[PDB]
Amino acid sequence: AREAIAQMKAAALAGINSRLFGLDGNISTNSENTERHTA
Amino acid sequence: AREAIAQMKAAALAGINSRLFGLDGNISTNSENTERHTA
Repeated sequence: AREAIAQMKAAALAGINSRLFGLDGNISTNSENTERHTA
Repeated sequence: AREAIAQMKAAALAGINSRLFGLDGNISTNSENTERHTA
């Protein structure tokens, strides 16, 4: 049975790419403006 | 789910330009006259 177990564990895991990062929360698509308006 | 949440938050915010200023109240299109009239 020691063989058959390892065959199961290996058969049920393939293609799963770990990729320890998820996604970052910090977005900056465009920097902050910091300018004014007048008439 | 930790991935899917961040995808939502990033998908629902794009193009919004912060622009921390609104508009100024002080207008001066033409300076104050301070002159008189007579006959």
